[PDB]
Amino acid sequence: TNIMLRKLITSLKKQDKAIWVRVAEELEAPRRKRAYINIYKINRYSKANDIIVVPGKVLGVGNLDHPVTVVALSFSKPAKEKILRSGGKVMSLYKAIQELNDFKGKTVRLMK
Amino acid sequence: MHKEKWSWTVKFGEGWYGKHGFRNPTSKLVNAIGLRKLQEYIDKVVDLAKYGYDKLLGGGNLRLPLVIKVAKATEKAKERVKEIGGEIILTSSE
Amino acid sequence: KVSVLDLKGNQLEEIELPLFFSYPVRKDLIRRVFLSEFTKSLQPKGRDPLAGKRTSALSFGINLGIARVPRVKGSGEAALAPNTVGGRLAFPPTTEKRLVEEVNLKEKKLGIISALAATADPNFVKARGHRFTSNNVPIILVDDFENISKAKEIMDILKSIGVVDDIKRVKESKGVRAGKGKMRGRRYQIAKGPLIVVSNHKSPVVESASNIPGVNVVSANLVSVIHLAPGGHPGRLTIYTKSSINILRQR
Amino acid sequence: MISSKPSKQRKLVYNLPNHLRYKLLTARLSEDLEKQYGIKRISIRKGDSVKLMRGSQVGYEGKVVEVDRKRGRVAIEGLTKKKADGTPVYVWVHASKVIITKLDTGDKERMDAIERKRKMRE
Amino acid sequence: KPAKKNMKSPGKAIKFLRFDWDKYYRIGRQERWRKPRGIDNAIRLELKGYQPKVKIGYRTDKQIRGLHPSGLRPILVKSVKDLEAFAKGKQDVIIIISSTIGLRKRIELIKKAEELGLKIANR
RNA sequence: AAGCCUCCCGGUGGAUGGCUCGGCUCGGGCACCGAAGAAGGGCGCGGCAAGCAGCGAAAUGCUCGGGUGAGGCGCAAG
RNA sequence: CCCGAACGGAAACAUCUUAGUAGGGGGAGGAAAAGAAAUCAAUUGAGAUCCCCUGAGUAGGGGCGACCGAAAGGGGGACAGC
RNA sequence: AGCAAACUAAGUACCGUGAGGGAAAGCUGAAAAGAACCCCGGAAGGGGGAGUGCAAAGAGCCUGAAACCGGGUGGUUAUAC
RNA sequence: CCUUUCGUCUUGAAACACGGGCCGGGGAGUUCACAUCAGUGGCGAGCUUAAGGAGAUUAUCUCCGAAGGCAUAGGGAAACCAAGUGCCCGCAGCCUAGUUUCUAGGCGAGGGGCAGGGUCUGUCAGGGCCUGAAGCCACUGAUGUGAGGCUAGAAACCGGGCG
RNA sequence: GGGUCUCUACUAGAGAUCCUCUGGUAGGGGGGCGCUGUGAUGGGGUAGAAGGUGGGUCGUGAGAUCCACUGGACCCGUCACA
Repeated sequence: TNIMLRKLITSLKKQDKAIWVRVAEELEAPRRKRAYINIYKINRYSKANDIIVVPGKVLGVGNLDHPVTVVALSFSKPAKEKILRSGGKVMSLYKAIQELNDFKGKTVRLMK
Repeated sequence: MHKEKWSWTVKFGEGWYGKHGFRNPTSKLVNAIGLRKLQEYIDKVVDLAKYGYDKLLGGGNLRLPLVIKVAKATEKAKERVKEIGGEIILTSSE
Repeated sequence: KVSVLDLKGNQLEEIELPLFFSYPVRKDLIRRVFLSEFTKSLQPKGRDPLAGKRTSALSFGINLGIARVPRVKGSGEAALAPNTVGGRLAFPPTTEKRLVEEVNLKEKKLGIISALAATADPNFVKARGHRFTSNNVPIILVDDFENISKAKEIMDILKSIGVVDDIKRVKESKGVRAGKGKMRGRRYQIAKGPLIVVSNHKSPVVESASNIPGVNVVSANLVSVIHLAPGGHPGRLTIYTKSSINILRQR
Repeated sequence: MISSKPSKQRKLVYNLPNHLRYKLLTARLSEDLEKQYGIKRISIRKGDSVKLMRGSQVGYEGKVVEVDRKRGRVAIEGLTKKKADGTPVYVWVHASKVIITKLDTGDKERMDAIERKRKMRE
Repeated sequence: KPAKKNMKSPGKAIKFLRFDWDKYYRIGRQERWRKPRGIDNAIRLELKGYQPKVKIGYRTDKQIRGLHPSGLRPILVKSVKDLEAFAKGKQDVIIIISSTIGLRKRIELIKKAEELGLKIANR
């Protein structure tokens, strides 16, 4: 129903990396079953300066040790400032397509 | 029921019929907080009696050495606070 | 980035709008908030609770034949039933029906932001119907516009800044509507015109411009979706003052 | 602070009482009359001279010989129509379709009512 | 262009009228179709000698469907401002003037469409 | 000839469409009358007056103040 | 303010519910009634009555079946006392 | 339809010994200009010719459907569903 | 040349089964409350205001009002006690090599299996419930239940009056 | 119905191409037509409207639209809602 979520799904499918096609397929789940992740789980299953791709919303339960770059549909405002305060970065799925390192990124993890 | 819906009762209706036990008129009301949840008030000594908390539970664990004043605590909470370097004072009321 | 105009339409400044006005326009969200505020102004209707039942009609039974059916009839003639003439309604309207649609306060405030951005997009303003020859949208006027007191010299301002073509569009009143609405006081149907947002109520311009056909005046801290997107369609032509932007920046 | 319902507006004008029926008979004065009387409109009585501004007989000027205060119409001398047998009958024209050309100033209570309505000095 | 009568001319069309439209006038005067549902109904059962049921296999070729019999695409015009929005051009549309437009505006509406080269049905 | 089908014209009929000084629901005001005879009813009163409304043997209306300004004798045109 | 049902539901029905309802008799007013603790609750606190949102289908009653059902406390509106 | 009641008298007419029950029914036209006069008829907002009006479904008056009936057009009919 | 009279209950009925002369108009799953699912939207370890108060262009609108509710810890009749981690498989995806063409090899969020932990019970093994961090609110729809409850239909029973 | 692609401020439309499937009651599911009113609108139409009678054309269909006569003042397309 969202105009911008529909235009994002149509451009992810045009991408030629299986990572982005899987994100578009996952964003078409029923809203009641859409994916999300908390900060504590990103911390447990990652290393410093990783790249985490979440096909949903990032929520702020738990704490973060190491700096990471997280790519997600949306961020909770308490969760966004937890990530930046530990030295990390945040991008939207729209900007991650165009980024030059994200053109040919390495050490990328897909999480939920 | 017991006549024609008793096929439902014997399978999905345990406790539908009968009495079991009693209620205590004078049960003590206890407000419990765990170690995992204690890391927020609500965003060095911590006095938990001020916020209406009675017992401290084992939960997960803390991250800093703290002094906690509660009426009661669990055995796991007492030992895990010592490991970080904290200490628990059992004061029933401040 | 927009320019500020004086009462003669000349450019004299250059300011940057808050980041609210760059939000995407979400027609699904604006329709949620408009339909909620619309249903808050509806009154409860209902029928007479006893209409059709003010009788003691009863069934005659069987074996009469001439009492053609087991229907209720009062000494011969039909009464009380939903299929008979002069009987009761089967499901009459009642005052118990729920009319209002709620929205969350946080969801409402996002819908107002989305509508405020649609008035800064020239594509949505031209696609809603409005006619204007100004090259800048929205129009930002100096605060001396607050003190205009005569409806004749409001029209002189709208001509200079290039908005009076929307007044002519409105002034071609869409005459008498169709239906039973005209029987009930709803005789005409008029187009919507430019909207004026001012710093505070009680300013002179609130009353002076209240007669101009199609226009509405509202304070910067009261405005909502019913003003920005009437009918559910975003992009109403809007005029702001310099100090109404600062009041908006704090929401 | 009165009702905007069309049925409530029409029930007033069809049941208007005797002392308020003068409102149905209001007509515009000519430009020369308002020079020397200082008012813009007045109610019509028998004996005034009246000229038509609308209708199939526009421009016709005569004198008022009858009034219908319940409906707000006037009859002008010389503006008639003949029946089947040939006896003429009057053509009734609403008081809002005419402009008053001269008054009958002989009541002495109509005259000070006009003065009370702010004729300039006398 | 030559593919307009290969599907239409030989295949004269069925009317698809409601059951018992010829026995009762209350049913025959509607001249519309209603789906049979009776347990014993004979058009529902598709017996022999009983006027086919409505099915989706009766559609028309998609390349000629909905065209004016002159082979163009019909456009219903209610105002002179609808003429200025002519797509492509006069090569593929036929103009249908609205019935309620009065005689004085029709004179100016037909003149505008003539100079554009458009083709009018009810001229 | 009895006729039969279709359209046209007419009759009979009163659907459809349009209209509305009537209802229906909400808000807001306001809120007791009576032995100094109430509410409710019955009979009367108009030049010709049967009904409704108004009135009570002073009976389609009497007196005194104020407003209004030319017609008036209700529905209802003799 | 007194007197006071049955139909129906319980898949029958009598305790129960329906319901102190429907109804009957008496008495007012522009509002009535209530109203200044022989009250609540719990480590010594609050402070007349009434109405709204709650507490809450909780405590509790019941062929412990169908079903029935508070108060204190919290937030407000008005907030007098003789 | 909306209150049972938009109208020449609604709880009115009318029905019941009574407690009680309980209808139907709106619309000429902008203006009556509501059809003078002549022939027919016992008479009739009756017929015919006129006349009024933007227009006579002109008083049984806005529009005027179907069932039903009468007259006419086009096919056809007394050896056969 | 081909073709039995519509709707219906019913194995079939279906007709010597029932309702059906013609035409017009009317005529039957609706409302509220609670619960549970779904499609979407907002915020998110939180969510949400109710009654109400203030203002205003005065039944719309704006600001305030988290009281309470649901969720966040469970087990037990009760006294009372009180968790959230480590092993193995492994889909998607990522990396490496060959892209010969790819379960070839690593890493593997979500998922599965064994265990662990809290509490009741047993004299041990055991047995019951819980614990691997996602909910609340809104609109719309579906169903259950309660109210007349898709529409029509009893014989009856009771209260007060009238003969 | 499914696989593979294109375009569009997209609760949806418009297309290209390859494979396969086609009776149906109770019943479950997906899309559309029509009626009355409300907020809007590139929007419009009218003394020549709505309605009526007969007839053309479009659509599998519910339906849409036009022509001639009748009629004498109101009525429709699109988006959303009830």
